[PDB]
Amino acid sequence: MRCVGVGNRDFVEGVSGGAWVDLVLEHGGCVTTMAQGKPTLDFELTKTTAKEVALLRTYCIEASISNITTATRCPTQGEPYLKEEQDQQYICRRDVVDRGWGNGCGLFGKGGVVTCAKFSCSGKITGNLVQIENLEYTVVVTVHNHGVTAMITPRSPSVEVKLPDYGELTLDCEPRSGIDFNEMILMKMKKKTWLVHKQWFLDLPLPWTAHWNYKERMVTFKVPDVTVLGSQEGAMHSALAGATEVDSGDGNHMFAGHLKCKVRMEKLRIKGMSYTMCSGKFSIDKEMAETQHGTTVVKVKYEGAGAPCKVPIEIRDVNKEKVVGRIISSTPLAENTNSVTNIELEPPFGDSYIVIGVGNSALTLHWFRKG
Amino acid sequence: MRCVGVGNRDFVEGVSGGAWVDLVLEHGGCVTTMAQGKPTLDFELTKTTAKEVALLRTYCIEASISNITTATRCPTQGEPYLKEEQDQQYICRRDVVDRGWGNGCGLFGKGGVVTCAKFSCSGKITGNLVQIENLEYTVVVTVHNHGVTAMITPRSPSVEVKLPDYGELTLDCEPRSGIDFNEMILMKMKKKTWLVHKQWFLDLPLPWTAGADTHWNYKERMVTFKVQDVTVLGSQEGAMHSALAGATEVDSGDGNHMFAGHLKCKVRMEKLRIKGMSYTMCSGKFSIDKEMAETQHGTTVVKVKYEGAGAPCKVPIEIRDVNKEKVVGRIISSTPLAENTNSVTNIELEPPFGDSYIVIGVGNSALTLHWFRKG
Amino acid sequence: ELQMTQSPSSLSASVGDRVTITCRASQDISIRLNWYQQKPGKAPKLLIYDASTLESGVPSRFSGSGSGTDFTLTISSLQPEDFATYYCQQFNSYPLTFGGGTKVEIKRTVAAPSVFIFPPSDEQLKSGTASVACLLNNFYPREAKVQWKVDNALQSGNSQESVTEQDSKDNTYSLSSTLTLSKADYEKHKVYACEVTHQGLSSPVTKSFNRGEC
Amino acid sequence: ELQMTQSPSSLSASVGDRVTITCRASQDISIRLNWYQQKPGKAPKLLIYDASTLESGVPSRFSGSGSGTDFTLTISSLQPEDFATYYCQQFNSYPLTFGGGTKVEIKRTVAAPSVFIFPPSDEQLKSGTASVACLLNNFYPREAKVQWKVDNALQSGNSQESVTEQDSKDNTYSLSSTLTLSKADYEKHKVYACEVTHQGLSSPVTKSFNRGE
Amino acid sequence: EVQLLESGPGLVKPSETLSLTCTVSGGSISDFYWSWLRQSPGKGLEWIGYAHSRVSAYYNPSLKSRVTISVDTSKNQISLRLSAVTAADTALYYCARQGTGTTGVSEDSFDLWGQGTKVIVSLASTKGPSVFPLAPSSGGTAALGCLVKDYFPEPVTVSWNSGALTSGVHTFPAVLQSSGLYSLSSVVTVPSSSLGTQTYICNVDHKPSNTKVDKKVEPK
Amino acid sequence: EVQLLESGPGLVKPSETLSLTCTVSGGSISDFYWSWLRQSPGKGLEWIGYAHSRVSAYYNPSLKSRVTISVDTSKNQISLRLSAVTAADTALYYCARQGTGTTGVSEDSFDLWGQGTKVIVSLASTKGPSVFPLAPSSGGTAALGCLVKDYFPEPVTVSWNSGALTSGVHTFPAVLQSSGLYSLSSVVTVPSSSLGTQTYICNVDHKPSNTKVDKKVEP
Ligand SMILES: *[C@@H]1O[C@H](CO)[C@@H](O)[C@H](O)[C@H]1NC(C)=O
Ligand SMILES: *[C@@H]1O[C@H](CO)[C@@H](O)[C@H](O)[C@H]1NC(C)=O
Repeated sequence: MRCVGVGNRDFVEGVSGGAWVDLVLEHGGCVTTMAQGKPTLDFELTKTTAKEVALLRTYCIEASISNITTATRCPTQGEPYLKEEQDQQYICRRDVVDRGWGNGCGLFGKGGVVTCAKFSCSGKITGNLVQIENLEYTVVVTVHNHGVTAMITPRSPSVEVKLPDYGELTLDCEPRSGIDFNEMILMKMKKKTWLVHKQWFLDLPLPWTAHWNYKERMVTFKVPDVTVLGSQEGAMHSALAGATEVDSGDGNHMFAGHLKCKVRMEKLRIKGMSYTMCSGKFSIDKEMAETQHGTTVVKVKYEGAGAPCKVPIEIRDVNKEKVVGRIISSTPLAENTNSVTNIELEPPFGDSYIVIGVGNSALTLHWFRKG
Repeated sequence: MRCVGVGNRDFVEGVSGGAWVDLVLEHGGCVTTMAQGKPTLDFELTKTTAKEVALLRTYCIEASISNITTATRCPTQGEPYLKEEQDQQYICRRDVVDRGWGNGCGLFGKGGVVTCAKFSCSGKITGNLVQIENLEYTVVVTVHNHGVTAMITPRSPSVEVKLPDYGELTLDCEPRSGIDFNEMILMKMKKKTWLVHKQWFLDLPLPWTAGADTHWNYKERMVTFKVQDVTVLGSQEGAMHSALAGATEVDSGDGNHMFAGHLKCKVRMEKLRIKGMSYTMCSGKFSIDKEMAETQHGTTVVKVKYEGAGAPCKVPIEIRDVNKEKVVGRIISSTPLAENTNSVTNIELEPPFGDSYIVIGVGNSALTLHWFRKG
Repeated sequence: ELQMTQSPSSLSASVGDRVTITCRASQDISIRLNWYQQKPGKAPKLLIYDASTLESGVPSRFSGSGSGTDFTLTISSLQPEDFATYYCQQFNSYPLTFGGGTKVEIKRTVAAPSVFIFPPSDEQLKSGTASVACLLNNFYPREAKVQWKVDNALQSGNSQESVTEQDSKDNTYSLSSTLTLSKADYEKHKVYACEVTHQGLSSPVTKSFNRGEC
Repeated sequence: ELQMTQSPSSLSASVGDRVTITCRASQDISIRLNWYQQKPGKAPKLLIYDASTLESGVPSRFSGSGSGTDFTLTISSLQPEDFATYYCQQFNSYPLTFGGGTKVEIKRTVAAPSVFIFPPSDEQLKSGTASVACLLNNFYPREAKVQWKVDNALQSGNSQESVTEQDSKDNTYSLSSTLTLSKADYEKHKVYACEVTHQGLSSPVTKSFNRGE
Repeated sequence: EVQLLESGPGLVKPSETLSLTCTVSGGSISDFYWSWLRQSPGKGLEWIGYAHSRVSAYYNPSLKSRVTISVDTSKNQISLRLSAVTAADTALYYCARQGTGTTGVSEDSFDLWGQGTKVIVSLASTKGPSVFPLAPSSGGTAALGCLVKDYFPEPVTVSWNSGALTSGVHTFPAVLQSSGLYSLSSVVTVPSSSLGTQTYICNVDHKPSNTKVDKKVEPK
Repeated sequence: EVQLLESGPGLVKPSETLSLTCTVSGGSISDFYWSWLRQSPGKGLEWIGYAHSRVSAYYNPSLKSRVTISVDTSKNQISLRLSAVTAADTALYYCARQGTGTTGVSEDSFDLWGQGTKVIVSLASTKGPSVFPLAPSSGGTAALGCLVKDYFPEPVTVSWNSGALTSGVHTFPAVLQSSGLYSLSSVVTVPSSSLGTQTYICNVDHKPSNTKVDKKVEP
């Protein structure tokens, strides 16, 4: 009953004998499977996550200047030297200024100067390498009546999924992504994570780490002064306008692609296939409503004593003679006395009568389908 | 004495009779003027600033989301409405979500939803229109012995500059800028102001205002709506700095104002005079206060102290040959004077290539200095 | 909801006999049932899966029968290796429920218990507690009744019975009942009796002793 | 350090006479000098610029002379309009310094002052202070000496002299000396005298009064 | 061979959370469905629930609210976590391989079973056993024993004449007294002629309290 | 046509900063060099300094450390600002047009002068004048006056018989007393026969204290 209400929904019917169903799973989309002698199931790809990811490079977006030291030298004299020049944490630049009597020198000419400032990074961006081999696909299987979750990885594509009271299925899948992971990088900022190109990330003009390499990308020296580029947080958001975000910070992470699956319904069974037909009265708990795909959903309460039994439902014609409609929910059951059952029906185009129960005590509902 | 020590220095000599000197002034560069019967001066263009600038557009770089209101509606029912939709301060977006029994609706289908959030700007960037007509050029004139400042605008290009004890000059200038102001915009960020293209500023993808009241047009440029959720672009302060890497900044916020261009001037030295032209020649002894040093242009600067009583008088300086017979060098500082007893005087001399003797004083008591110039 | 009831609780049979273990279900479970064998101390062992199919290594004597509600476990010729507790489990509906259990015991000739009464030691009396142990050495069948008498008055509480598993040599059971009384309650009474009721005995035998004698 | 000294401080001359005003400079200032005319209450007026060149509207009688250190201002024929204070200023070196000033006054026949003594009013005595005013109405020249006598003893302090500008009608000056004493000091003495010494008078005239008479 | 080893501790105080581990040796844990089961007299074999490395765990409605079963592939062990533990939870916990059709033997049939871990639920302190002799009274054979009274927890090792005497020895199962401590008795059948000539000593060993009590049985 | 108007206030307490403004009417302020000058007896004409709309201001070394002169083109006025004002700064301040050669007669010659603003430096409070009569004593003409004692600041308007009596009137300049207040006297010469028949009243008007005192003189 999971796919009921979902807009992007696909109905897949099995082979004449059953045993196997070919389906395609993607984020947002819901798949309803139908097979002869097998129960109706609801398949949905909840999450796709990268388990083991190797770190490639870490850039600096937010920085600040600290402890500025200036070393001055008059003409003819040697070049100025500072202890901060050999230290990797400090950024140093060498230049020559016009020195003389006004500057405080005995001789006139270009005098050597060196400025050193401490580089401190507060905001850093992480970039992890992606691989198709390390991708965990979470598929939820729900029966027509919170379901059962299953993990799929290219290493272990086929997984035997157990469904209590309904037996079990063999879920064999194949990951098919239209994006080349060899040319992609999983870049993480604060809480959110994006899927960006490999070259774009490596060509970013910011200081990076395998001590920061290329510190001059954010620190600018003014010959008379040190200036910082500020926070590149907003600068990234503008460039990430076209890039698809994996994790949103809420925990919901998804990758653009399709998961082609071949569900083996060999050992699957319908709960209550041996149940007798309900003899007692039936009453509508909730009025029958039409879905976005033309199918109708109805809630019925059992008033008899023959429980656990099978709900007798038939979609008959205008003159209520021959059955001209099919039931999606495979073999609906009434568990106990005064129990509510959810049923998905497929009425034909035009006038149709839904008969729920047995004999004259049976409930009759009129329905009209447009198109 | 201002141009002394400055690397980018140009020496301009006047006409045979004097009266006028043609010069070019630029930022960083210093100009030294020399004329017969007129004192030696130092010209330098300190600052260039735009006085009257008209506001064109104000963009928002830093924003924050406040008071989020979500209105939900089930299928078959009407579209959701909020009071914030008509209010200009709020950003609203309409969409449809999959509604049913699980969502809390009687019927299945696409249900209308509307999200409204208050837009508040904390960091804003202004862009003013710049033209050649409104530009104030500040020129500093310093005598050889901090000086006198003069303002030049295309409206009033010629300005009569008074130099105390030295008379006065008529400074006629012409502003020559190689940049088209019709295609430029004076953009200001916090305390710093840049000179950017007109089209680049107008094509910026940020919310803007026609005025400058302390309602934003195109609020969606920073606010993004999710499938319910609202996100802000953050602070575009760092984003601008990357784009301003090639653009030249006018004001640094400290006080330095500058524009790329040249200021062609024709200084009229008609009423100019040298201080102490009627002063007698110094009879007393002279001593070097500071040793003679060579500049980047070959010229030599020396400090001398007067020990006599004939003050105020003229310092007798001559740049003679190896055999100290004939004068073979010239003095840059026009008529140097010794104000009082034990007073120090700064003198700029031009010795010739090779051996030369500098004689400071009179008779046998005179100070003699040996100098050699390479090249 | 679904209850698994297996009959009988205990079964007595000789080596070579044909035994029938019945497992009943409250609802239809079709051919979905499993049979298990469990010896004391050891973990259960699967014999018959899918109500009739035999597991690899399980002898031909073991056979599975039944479909729907009533099920059967049959051993054509009983062996000394087969004497263990048998369990039945369902797998048609969740949760997976197991049966009561059927203990298959060795059939032995009816033997009367050798009753012995033990008075509480002086070492125990120093602590403040007195325990009277009553031994019922070697008997068949397991069904035996033990009644305590403080001073001709029947004792309901303070009694704890313990039965040993069927012996490997003589195939008989043993019972040890302990009557726990305080030092003040023990010294208050004289004659302590232990009445034993068993199939092997004609009338209930009573072994007794007097406080501080012989 | 350049000082501008002009001689004389004051000059007495009749209408039609030739006057000579001299301005001296401590250093050589060449032709760089300006002459000014100032009447009491009114702002100064430039007459001669560049040591000799006359300003527009200034009469032909005014003439400028001098170069270097010694300078001269000459009025060929003095007129009643010309009686004002004359100043000289330099413009060769900064700061711009002005001269001492030369007041040109009307030459008049020697006249003796009409001396009057005024006793302090009863209204002033109630406050606690007593002021004795001594009038010297209409006299020439300005040079006059006033001496106070509390009780035949000469008074040095408490005296304040005030002289009016040369009158338009008779061309004479007037002096008013005020002797300020306390109520206790005034009631302690009897005869209050005011001795006046002037060129017009033969011997010093003394106007006196007795306390409460 | 594929083996299942159960890890304790086998003593949890009421209201506290019980934690048990099942190690899978000589076979991959990521392929099979692993289930936990408990056995106690009066309740019998009770299925707690199953857990898989890739598939979500499912539990019995009787324990679902307080039980959590997970599969640790890196450590090759299945962890059982039962919270708000009461006196009714006192059982022998087994870890077994739940069949599917491709794995094991058949769908939902436990083929491979663990050794089993005894879990006792009580606030009772660890006490050494107080051994008292059951002296023989004056047909041809007489009985004598040892009363292993007041000890916690289980088990206890009782032997006669340092393992020499085995014939006639009957070590009765322990009974939980009202005090929360266990009571045990071990009786031996010997001839009447052997009394006086042969000395009888019972060797009682209790490992949780680290006590070895040797008591000699003789008539008063 | 070009006029220079000086604005006060003409009273500043010692240590406080003095502010004076000179308005240029009937001519452009941005063309000429404007200078401030002060006049006081004992110091004479003292040149403070000049200021220009485009060219930097220059001052006298005696006041340079305290004085600041600026040209306001938008308001058409020259502002004079002298800080740490002492008793020696008590002078009549003038604003004049300093010549160049192309503008205002000749180089450094003040052709156009202002009206002048009297500035008095004292902590003294504004007090009304206490008028006392100077009664005539018993040749043919007798003298009588009025003693305008203890008043601050300057000036004072003294007239005889409501402006009717002018001949013989001698209003002496004010003298600054030790108390910080001014003392003035106005004496008139009238015939001896006029005494008793003609009534003499002096009309003393002091605008800063808004007082008009009329005192009758009689022996
Ligand atoms: C840098 O400057 C800060 C601020 O004065 C001071 O606290 C710190 O000790 C300095 N660090 C070094 C390494 O000099
Ligand atoms: C926005 O939220 C604040 C804080 O709760 C509240 O005080 C204010 O009334 C709200 N303003 C509007 C316009 O809804």
